[PDB]
Amino acid sequence: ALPWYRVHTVVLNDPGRLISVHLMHTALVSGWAGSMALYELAVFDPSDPVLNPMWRQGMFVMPFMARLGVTDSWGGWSITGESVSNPGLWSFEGVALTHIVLSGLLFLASIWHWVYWDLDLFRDPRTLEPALDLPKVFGIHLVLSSLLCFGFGAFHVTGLFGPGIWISDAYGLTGRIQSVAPAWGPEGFNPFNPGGIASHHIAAGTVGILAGVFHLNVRPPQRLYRALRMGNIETVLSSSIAAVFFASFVVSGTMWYGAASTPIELFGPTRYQWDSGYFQQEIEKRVEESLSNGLSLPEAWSNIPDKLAFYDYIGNNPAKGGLFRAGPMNKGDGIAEAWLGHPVFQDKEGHELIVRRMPAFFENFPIILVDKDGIIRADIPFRRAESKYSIEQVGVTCSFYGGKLNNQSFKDASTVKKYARKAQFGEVFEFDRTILDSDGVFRSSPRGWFTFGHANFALLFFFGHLWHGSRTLFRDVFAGIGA
Amino acid sequence: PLWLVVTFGGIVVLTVLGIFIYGSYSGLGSSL
Amino acid sequence: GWFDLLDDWLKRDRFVFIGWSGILLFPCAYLALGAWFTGTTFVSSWYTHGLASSYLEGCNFLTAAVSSPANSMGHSLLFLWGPEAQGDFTRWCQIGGLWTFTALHGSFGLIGFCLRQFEIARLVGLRPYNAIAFSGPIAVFVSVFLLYPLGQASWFFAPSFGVAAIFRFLLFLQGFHNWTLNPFHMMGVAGILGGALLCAIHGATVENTLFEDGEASDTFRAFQSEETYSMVTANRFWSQIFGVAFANKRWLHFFLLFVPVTGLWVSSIGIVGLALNLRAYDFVSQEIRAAEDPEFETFYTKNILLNEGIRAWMAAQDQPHENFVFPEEVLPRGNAL
Amino acid sequence: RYWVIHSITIPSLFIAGWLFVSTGLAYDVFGTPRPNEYFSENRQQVPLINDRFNAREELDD
Amino acid sequence: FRWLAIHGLAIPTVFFFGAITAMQFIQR
Amino acid sequence: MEALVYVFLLIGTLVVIFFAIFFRDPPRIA
Amino acid sequence: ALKTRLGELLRPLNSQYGKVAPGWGTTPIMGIFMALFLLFLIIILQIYNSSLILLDISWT
Amino acid sequence: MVVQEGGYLAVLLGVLFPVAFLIILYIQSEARNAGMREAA
Amino acid sequence: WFAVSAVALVVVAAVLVAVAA
Amino acid sequence: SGINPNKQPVELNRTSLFWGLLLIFVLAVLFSSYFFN
Amino acid sequence: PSLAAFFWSLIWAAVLVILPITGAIIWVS
Ligand code: CLA
Ligand code: CLA
Ligand code: CLA
Ligand code: CLA
Ligand SMILES: CCCCCCCCCCCCCCCC(=O)OC[C@H](COP(=O)(O)OC[C@@H](O)CO)OC(=O)CCCCCCCCCCCCCCC
Ligand SMILES: CC1=C(/C=C/C(C)=C/C=C/C(C)=C/C=C/C=C(C)/C=C/C=C(C)/C=C/C2=C(C)CCCC2(C)C)C(C)(C)CCC1
Ligand SMILES: CC1=C(/C=C/C(C)=C/C=C/C(C)=C/C=C/C=C(C)/C=C/C=C(C)/C=C/C2=C(C)CCCC2(C)C)C(C)(C)CCC1
Ligand SMILES: [Fe+3]
Repeated sequence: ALPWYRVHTVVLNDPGRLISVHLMHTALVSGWAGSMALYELAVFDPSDPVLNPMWRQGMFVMPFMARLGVTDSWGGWSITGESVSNPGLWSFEGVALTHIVLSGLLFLASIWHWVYWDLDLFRDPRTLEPALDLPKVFGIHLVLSSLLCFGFGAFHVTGLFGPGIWISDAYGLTGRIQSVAPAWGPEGFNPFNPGGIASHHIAAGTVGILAGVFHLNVRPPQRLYRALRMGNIETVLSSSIAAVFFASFVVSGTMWYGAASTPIELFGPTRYQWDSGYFQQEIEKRVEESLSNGLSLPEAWSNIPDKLAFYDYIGNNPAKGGLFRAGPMNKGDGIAEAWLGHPVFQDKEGHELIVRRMPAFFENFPIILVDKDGIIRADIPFRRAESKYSIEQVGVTCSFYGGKLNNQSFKDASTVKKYARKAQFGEVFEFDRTILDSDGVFRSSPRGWFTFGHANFALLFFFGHLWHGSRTLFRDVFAGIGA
Repeated sequence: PLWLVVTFGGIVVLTVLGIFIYGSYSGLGSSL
Repeated sequence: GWFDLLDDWLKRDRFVFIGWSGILLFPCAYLALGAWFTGTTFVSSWYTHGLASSYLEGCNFLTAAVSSPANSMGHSLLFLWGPEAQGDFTRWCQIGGLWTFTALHGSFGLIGFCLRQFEIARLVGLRPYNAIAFSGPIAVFVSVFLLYPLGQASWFFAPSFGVAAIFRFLLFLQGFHNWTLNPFHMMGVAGILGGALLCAIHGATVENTLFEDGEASDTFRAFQSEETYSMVTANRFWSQIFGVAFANKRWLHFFLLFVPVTGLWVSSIGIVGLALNLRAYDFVSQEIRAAEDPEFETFYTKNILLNEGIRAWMAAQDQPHENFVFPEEVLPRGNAL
Repeated sequence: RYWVIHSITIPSLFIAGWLFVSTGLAYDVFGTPRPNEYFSENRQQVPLINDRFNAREELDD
Repeated sequence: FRWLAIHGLAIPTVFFFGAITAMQFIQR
Repeated sequence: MEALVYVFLLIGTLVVIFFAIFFRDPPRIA
Repeated sequence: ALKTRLGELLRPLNSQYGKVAPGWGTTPIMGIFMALFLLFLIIILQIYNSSLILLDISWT
Repeated sequence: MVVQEGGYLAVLLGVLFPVAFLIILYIQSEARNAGMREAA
Repeated sequence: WFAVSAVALVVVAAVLVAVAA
Repeated sequence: SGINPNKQPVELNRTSLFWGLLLIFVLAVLFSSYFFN
Repeated sequence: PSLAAFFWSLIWAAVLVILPITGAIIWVS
């Protein structure tokens, strides 16, 4: 009899029940989509798109609904900050419920195809045996897929007949759903250029369609048919698995490094932005530009939005979490209440001291205040005796510019040391850690979880590909050998 | 003779290795 | 036919089998191995890590290596004709092109070797279990030498091809990731130690349940379809000693295939995790308890302290490009030491 | 019989490697620092490469 | 392929052996 | 009281072992 | 087996089972497209990896 | 000790759902086995 | 509007009922 | 529809039962400590 | 320049992939 693993092989030579089983799987997946959407909607807080956006709240399917147009809720709110009164059918709730209904229909259909398995369509006229013409089937499915691809690229993305794609500025401050014109030049192959998306699908779609035609008319070469065992469906399984883990590695990559299809307002910022001080450099540039305009320093920093300052905080760095630290990021530091403003540190000579920022590698980091030439001017000593850089000895002051603590100065060693630790974490913010009983430890973003899940799934599917390919090519000997 | 060849070759190899070991005590990498 | 003649020639029974797979395998294998020797003998790591790295500089086999590229190179493929070296072989070696060379050629080499296992298996007419079992080691190489640095800042934090360098990678992952605490790694350890256990115990059992098929004390010479050892006696022995014994030879040999291979795969899952700094670093319950209660101590917290030490001190020397400056007053340490 | 050509080539290659090191050609080829070339009179620190696309001009200095 | 492989491994091995010995005598 | 769960799992494993030893189906010679 | 209207309509789409083209058929063309595909993937990889500079691969 | 409550569920559900699975299979397996051994 | 979606569902349903017999 | 010929019985010997129980319970031990955190 | 380096890489690769190919063909007849 069958061992427990091999149970599912009872569907290999039964096209009808294979279809039924696939219907069941599909029903389960769509059902999961709907349910997940409902749960997220049930736990989501739309009251602050700036300091409590979706990626701070652990939303995993929300940014995907947002990415393609669904940004409104029946509750009358939006994740862009706007206020709608009637989103129509395609709100978040609408997407969820439609997915549920779809799940139900696929469920019933699965039942039917399980019951009535012996359809004449699956029989071969010459042998009365179950048979599927996999090449021609591939032709049809490729035509469907390519047509849908072309359609999605030419109408949904371009806005010719669709909502468009989530587009934002280079610093994720003005994100919204917008129509995207296709970029046909080489710049379309820029992973951060939205236009590319459109063009891609269009182009790919078209080529696919052409291929479809070919695969619909020309029979496979006998030598390729023999080599790839095109009479066995498990070869289709092998190839499909290969394609799938390829795609998985790709989306993991684009998610981690960033792309035009993984906006930071939907999935959170990247670790490399903290690595290069992306947002930090931007804020300094804007402030200096404001100084060139005649404005003062606190007037310059006051013009800086809380959002931009929030991006320059290591608590939103996806490479600071833990595998078993469950929940949203708000479960760690809390729910972001205010930007305190930019702390400037100075010694008694007037040197502008900068607190050495914590790298993503370090769970903890010594507090060191360094000048413009990277020279140690202050720190917080482990051993107190024989130390020569303590803030109590060097005499350092901290003055906030912009934010809630604007134009406040601190000269006492206690408060300066305080804001120094906090400063090693980047910009400083206010936090509500009572609502969710935060445990005071950093958690990853949806970006991190996605990248993790899909990278590992890709690896495992590399194995799956090897195994099924093996079973395909070695079908004749997979029960043993002879003499 | 095969055995004489193996012996001579082995002695040669051990001599080169010995030179390397000596090299750990002299010149670069000797802490001197 | 042309292709048929090619196939006939490639699949000829030589002292060293070639095949199509050989077309991929032999060049890349050769270049990877050769690059390792070339690097460990001549090339330095002065402009990447600030370290002497070759025999030419005075390294021995233990301290010599082909080190990772400079952190500033990022995840650059570092082609010899790349925009970084611009054809200059010397500057290429100084940047760390030999590492990417060795890594990529080694990867395609592994692909070629697995394809070799598949090909020989199919030609001879065997089941392709050798290749699968080998999917194991591949997972290790891909996750540790490719995925982990790709998740990090640059190739710089990938393992350097060398003994003491690998040791450094180890202690690094301990101090920074608490890698020993990761359950996937624990499964890996289970896989390896279990594998060695199975190897030893199977070898010993077969060797000590042998049938007397000769008169000499040298039982090796006395060796057919008949089993050379008594499966029943073995079964009896381990049943009375350990409580449980094998009874099915096929299941046995599959089992000692399965254990180590699985070990490798699991640990690979772990390493991907670490590529994203998604660590199994802490137990929040004990950290909170210890934060509120200064009398509460476990071996876990002790190891956390150990990690902190590792990180400081080595942080300054292991990442020179960061220009980390830790005054001797901020370095964590205990009394006296 | 086959020891002749080997007695003419194996020592030749051995000496060739020896010369590859003794002449110091290896240093020039692989850019490996000589025992007196780690620190110059101008630089007292480790000469790390900081520019990815300008590593040539940086290594020249 | 026998010649190509055997020499492919052996020739550089001897080259390198000479080199490393020479290194044994390099003084500071 | 996670200690209860840990004790439960350990007792479970040990029980599984006990029955694996003293309640195995006997090997039978061909 | 059961004959249905949809099944009868879709019947010719599954009737050419096993039908192959003699020899290598269109294999060389397929190989050409495969080589081109490899070239493409390598190109976009190098663009993303900044080994091929044309177009800045930053947030635009 | 402040632990994650969901753990409880996870563990138990995890542990008990395959366990049941196994038991189901085993017993029916044996049933069939018996039948076949009986009519032989 | 709801027109396209409703019409689409009615069309699909019509196909279903038609090929059902 | 007609009786399906692709139906097959499923087997699970006592050794596999014990190996399964052992696998599940041991996995539980490990990850339990990580799930509680 | 990087594109030219890519094309040249394709050139050298083509040369040293024709070398083994043709090598195999000549020993084939
Ligand atoms: C693309 C998807 C896909 C599909 C359709 C199949 C299909 C199949 N696989 Mg397969 N496989 C895949 C991916 C896939 N595999 C991958 C990625 C791997 C690598 C891990 C494998 C490794 C693999 C092995 C090693 C074996 C199969 C076998 C089989 C056959 C029987 C499977 C069965 O009854 O399971 C039975 C499973 C159970 C009774 C329950 C076990 C469930 C485990 C413990 C966890 C499941 C995850 C959870 C329930 C849901 C999460 C889903 C996840 C994808 C997110 C069947 C043809 C078997 C075979 O060849 O039979 C002839 C076999 O021995 N597969
Ligand atoms: C195939 C890829 C693809 C994907 C993923 C999307 C995704 C999306 N599109 Mg889109 N689109 C595509 C291709 C695609 N499109 C193409 C090719 C075109 C060509 C013209 C368009 C044109 C288009 C327009 C014009 C619009 C969208 C919109 C949307 C969004 C809402 C639609 C939705 O969630 O449907 C999910 C649908 C399902 C899961 C199917 C469920 C089926 C059930 C049966 C529905 C019935 C529900 C009913 C109440 C109950 C019936 C009971 C039963 C007994 C009969 C969503 C982000 C809308 C949008 O963004 O608005 C803001 C919008 O206005 N698209
Ligand atoms: C793989 C896809 C995927 C990804 C990337 C995410 C990502 C996320 N989910 Mg989600 N989820 C998914 C699938 C996914 N989900 C599915 C399929 C379900 C249905 C069950 C859910 C149900 C769900 C809920 C109900 C919630 C989330 C939440 C979250 C967020 C935080 C989750 C967290 O802390 O991780 C925790 C992760 C772990 C602890 C990792 C588990 C350990 C690994 C897998 C090893 C296990 C192996 C081991 C052998 C098995 C157990 C042993 C057993 C025998 C005892 C995050 C954005 C939360 C959220 O959005 O906040 C509001 C939340 O409350 N998810
Ligand atoms: C890594 C090891 C590995 C191994 C052992 C196998 C083994 C197998 N694969 Mg396979 N595969 C792999 C990786 C692997 N695959 C990867 C990474 C992919 C991409 C997703 C695929 C995609 C794939 C498909 C689509 C199919 C197989 C199939 C098969 C089976 C038939 C043999 C075959 O076609 O090999 C193929 C192996 C190769 C072509 C080797 C790759 C050599 C490349 C071209 C080198 C070129 C690199 C370039 C010059 C330099 C890049 C530069 C860059 C760094 C910038 C066999 C079981 C077939 C099968 O199972 O059918 C029954 C099948 O249809 N595979
Ligand atoms: C005084 C003497 C004391 C002896 C020491 C006690 C030994 C206890 C051994 C228990 C073995 C249980 C086997 C169950 C599973 C079982 O019953 O398998 C039975 C199985 C019999 O195999 P067969 O050859 O009969 O299988 C044929 C087919 O059924 C295969 O499908 O034995 C093996 O597979 C050999 C491997 C056993 C080695 C397993 C070691 C596991 C060690 C325990 C790890 C967890 C410990 C956790 C502690 C908290
Ligand atoms: C029939 C019908 C209907 C209904 C439908 C429905 C109601 C559906 C639902 C559906 C659903 C509602 C679905 C769901 C799904 C879900 C899923 C698919 C999930 C999964 C998950 C998993 C599998 C995992 C798990 C776990 C965890 C993670 C933890 C613990 C452990 C375990 C493993 C358990 C209507 C009236 C409409 C119409 C038609 C008819
Ligand atoms: C990189 C590169 C390349 C490559 C090159 C090559 C390929 C090289 C090779 C090299 C080689 C190929 C080398 C070799 C070496 C070897 C050695 C170095 C050896 C050593 C040995 C020893 C040390 C011994 C040991 C022992 C044994 C074996 C056992 C017993 C004991 C004793 C100890 C005696 C080319 C140009 C293509 C391109 C560019 C880049
Ligand atoms: Fe054996």
